[PDB]
Amino acid sequence: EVMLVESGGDLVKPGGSLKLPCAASGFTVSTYAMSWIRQTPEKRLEWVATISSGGSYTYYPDNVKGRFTISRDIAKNTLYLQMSSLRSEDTAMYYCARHPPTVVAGDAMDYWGQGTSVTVSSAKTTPPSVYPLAPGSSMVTLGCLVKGYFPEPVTVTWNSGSLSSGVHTFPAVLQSDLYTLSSSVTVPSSTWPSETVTCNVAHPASSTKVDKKIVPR
Amino acid sequence: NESLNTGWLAGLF
Amino acid sequence: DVLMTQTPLSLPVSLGDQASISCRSSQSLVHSDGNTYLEWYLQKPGQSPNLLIYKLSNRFSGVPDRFSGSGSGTDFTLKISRVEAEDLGVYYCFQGSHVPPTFGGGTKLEIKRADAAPTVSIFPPSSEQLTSGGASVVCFLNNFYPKDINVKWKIDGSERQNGVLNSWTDQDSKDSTYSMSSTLTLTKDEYERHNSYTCEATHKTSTSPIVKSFNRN
Repeated sequence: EVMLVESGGDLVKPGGSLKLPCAASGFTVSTYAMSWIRQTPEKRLEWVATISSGGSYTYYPDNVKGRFTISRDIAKNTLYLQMSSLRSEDTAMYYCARHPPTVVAGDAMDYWGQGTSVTVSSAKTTPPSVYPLAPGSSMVTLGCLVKGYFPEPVTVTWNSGSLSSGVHTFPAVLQSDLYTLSSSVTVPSSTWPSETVTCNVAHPASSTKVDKKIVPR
Repeated sequence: NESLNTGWLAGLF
Repeated sequence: DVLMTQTPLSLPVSLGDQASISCRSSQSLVHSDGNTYLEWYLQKPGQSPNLLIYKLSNRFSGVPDRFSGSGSGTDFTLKISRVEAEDLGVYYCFQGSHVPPTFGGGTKLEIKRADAAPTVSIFPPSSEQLTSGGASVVCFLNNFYPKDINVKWKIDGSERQNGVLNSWTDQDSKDSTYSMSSTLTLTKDEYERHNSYTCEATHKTSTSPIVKSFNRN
């Protein structure tokens, strides 16, 4: 089916630069109007840019105008977003979207890509510290504290993935430009410590991988 | 081929 | 920029019921060509938004049945009869009439389900963390419904707010319960001043709070 795959997201310093591509499969780019739309960490969706179905026109709301450029390459069947002179307010998820003919969906957007994530910040990239959470005293609950990494994202698994029922992983919280999260896991108490539970944490950005056996204090 | 978006999008240009 | 004001950001609704998300615009969204370029989108958890309605009262291809766009001028109503598990997510209204195109802040569609008391787990700091010089006290409050919950920390019988971090999950898409982590973060020294640490939850499932604690020894 129709598929749009954004890529290029990254962490960059304020006043920096970078280019997102968005690759279309399932339809030709050269025959559709296409926009970039962004969603801020706080879930607010705002307009970024648009290119005309015939490719001769472009729009940018005033806050990105003059700093951003939407281009299309009909041969590559790919949409671009050149972003220069970046501001921390630009930190958001960048979705790539198409508009079908007005006869099909009143100029609305029928398909949206999956997003790439951009972070405008000067904060330095930092691997996480990983700590077990075992109880000190029927259904035993455990966890991983993943403290002081940046930038997002971080991936947390249990026994290399074999353990998924009874897992919650809480959104990261940002204090002092470093993130912290925790994951919980539940398991019958009988399987403890018969089965050594390990949380596995990866922080791609810093080439960090840490497995961490939870043992009982 | 610049004729598929009559309606609100046209407004953006 | 036309303000798109939407957001009761919840309505609580049991499966198979009526649901009415409203959206109010800054001014009339009636286009100079006597159209209404008002659109409705649903963002399911971990996804891009999906088009539901375009042009005020027009259901998009494949978009069910029970979805219906009503309204005019400044006030709009998306109206879901029935309400299935699949309808969970955040609904946005959207305006195309006025030249910086704008979104609403979204209404989350909360699914009603039987009340569940939270499962509270409290965890002293890891010894590894203590060696590094910090000490994080973590409290998990898991699989409860409704969303409304009070967490409260107590150190040696004494309430404390400063230095508490909270994280909430979105409604779980499988069992529609909520969960939450709460962290008190302290320096080793700071932590070791006090003996007993408490984490107490107040949820509508109980008239008296749920209490979990421990001592350093």
